[PDB]
Amino acid sequence: PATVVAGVDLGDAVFAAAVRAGVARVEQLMDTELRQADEVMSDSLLHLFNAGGKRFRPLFTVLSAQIGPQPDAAAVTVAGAVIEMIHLATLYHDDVMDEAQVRRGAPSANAQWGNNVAILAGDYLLATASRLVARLGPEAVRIIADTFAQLVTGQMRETRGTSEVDSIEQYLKVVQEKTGSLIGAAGRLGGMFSGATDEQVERLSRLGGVVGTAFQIADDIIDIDSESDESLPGTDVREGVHTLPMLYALRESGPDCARLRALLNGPVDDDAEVREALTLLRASPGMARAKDVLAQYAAQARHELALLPDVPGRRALAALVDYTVSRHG
Amino acid sequence: PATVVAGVDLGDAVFAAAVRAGVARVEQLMDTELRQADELKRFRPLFTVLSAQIGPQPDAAAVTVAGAVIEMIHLATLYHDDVMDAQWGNNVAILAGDYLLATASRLVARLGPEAVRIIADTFAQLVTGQMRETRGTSENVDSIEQYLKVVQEKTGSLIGAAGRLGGMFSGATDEQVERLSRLGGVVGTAFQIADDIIDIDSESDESKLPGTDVREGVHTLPMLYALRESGPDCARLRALLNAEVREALTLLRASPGMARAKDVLAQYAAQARHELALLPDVPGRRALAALVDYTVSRH
Ligand SMILES: [Mg+2]
Ligand SMILES: [Mg+2]
Ligand SMILES: [Mg+2]
Repeated sequence: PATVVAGVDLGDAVFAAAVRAGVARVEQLMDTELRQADEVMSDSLLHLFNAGGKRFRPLFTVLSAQIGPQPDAAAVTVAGAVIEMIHLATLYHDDVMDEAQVRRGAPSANAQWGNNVAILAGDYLLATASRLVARLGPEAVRIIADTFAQLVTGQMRETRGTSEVDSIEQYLKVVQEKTGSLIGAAGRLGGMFSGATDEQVERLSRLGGVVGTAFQIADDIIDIDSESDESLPGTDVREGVHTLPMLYALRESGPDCARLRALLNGPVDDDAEVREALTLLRASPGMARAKDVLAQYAAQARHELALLPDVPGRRALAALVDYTVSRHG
Repeated sequence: PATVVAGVDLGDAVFAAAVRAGVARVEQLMDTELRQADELKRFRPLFTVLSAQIGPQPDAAAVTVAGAVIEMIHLATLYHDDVMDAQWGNNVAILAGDYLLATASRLVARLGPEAVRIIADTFAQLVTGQMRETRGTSENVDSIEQYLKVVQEKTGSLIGAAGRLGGMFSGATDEQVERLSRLGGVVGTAFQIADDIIDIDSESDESKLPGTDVREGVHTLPMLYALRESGPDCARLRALLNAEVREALTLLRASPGMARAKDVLAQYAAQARHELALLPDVPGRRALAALVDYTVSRH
């Protein structure tokens, strides 16, 4: 609709084309950078890249930089590419870990080329992003390495808990680490290199981590009560991963919670069990307690973004937060 | 023995001791840095610290940081190749490798953006070597030229970086940094050609199980040379190279292609020693000399 850029309606086509141009420049950079790789990477490298992505983080970086005097600064496009490359790397690695066959509506990188070619593809994304971020200076470099480290402890935290745990507190530490910090960094990078005041930078950075925690939580609710609008439904069920709505549903009481407690104990290979467990979780009070927490996070973000200056980028960010909790995929 | 550090005999028990401290500082930094998330023979550490012997400040903290970053990237690639195509272990391969890259990312961030560009490139080269390898195997194709490119990328490139970073951060001159970098490039190439040669002559008590490259069908230099031969037992080895596999080895070790592979390891040795001769006449150049020899003559 030309007022929508990357799933988000921005109200105006003049403004949306400016943001679209910025998101388009983040993508030209990745397309340039990846395409320059040795012949032997090009299949796996562009696989997830060719097939569409939500483009959420390039948007968030671009929308954050709109809080600045030079939102179109070239260093913002660079920082916009670093963020999305790291995120792409983790999709290659996640899809091998979750043994996922399908990603972004296409064959997942590993279902196409096998686990090792997938792992390496992600590695090469990490190198490329490392090289890109060094262009932005010592502090940008420190930011992205702190964020990448904190991302991985999130992934490790999640894995440690599944192998043993069911702890809301720990889950909230996971989603903040494995998703929030990267968008936290993207907000901090777009504030920085668009020229926003130190305060706005901190405010945009705070905002990205909250938006990132929210976005992951909506992704875990979508995994349970969506039906093939995500990108395969109920993956958390099958992998025995216990996200927020399952965790609450297990703290529940009654015959339903009883069944779930035995179903969600470890992985599920039976298809007709996932259908039953998806029905149970979809109906549980646990799922509505988790929609609440989601809305609570949305409110922390809209509060954070309500103390940003009244500029079009503050409205645009507000629609992004709303999109983040209201979308269905 | 007292004069041996990380497998290389440096002739001098006193120099080997100073080198060991450098290697153990690296080992200790890998310990303090890897310890907590919510709480995994040291050739590349050793190569870093010997490079830095050419510089004025061999013991610089930056040198120790670079040694750790190198070996962490090294290990991360080891974990990642233990991913096979059971999920519990695969997950531990990927994350352990990813936690090592994250921690290297943090450490190199302290070494600064030029040290970030260097490490980023060599990992990209490193990963490229692995793809070439992994994908040269799937096609069953057998070029010496893809294999030589493989080892320069997969193995030679990270030791190149070890010499360059040991060079810069010991305070070596610009010419010396690039010379160390060219050095580690050939040393890592040859080190890998020796690894592949070893896989066919070694035994388990004297190493890993032999012929694991044969089992996976990874065709290394002695193989690629041996497949080009024309003898009575060639076709037998042509077919065998897709526990009977113990018969491919015994064909491989008495092959003239194997001795060809050893000639080339030597030609890489000569190249590395010429790089060495162009360095200052200091004890560290001697130590590097002993490393080059150990690189091409172990088992
Ligand atoms: Mg659009
Ligand atoms: Mg996506
Ligand atoms: Mg709790």
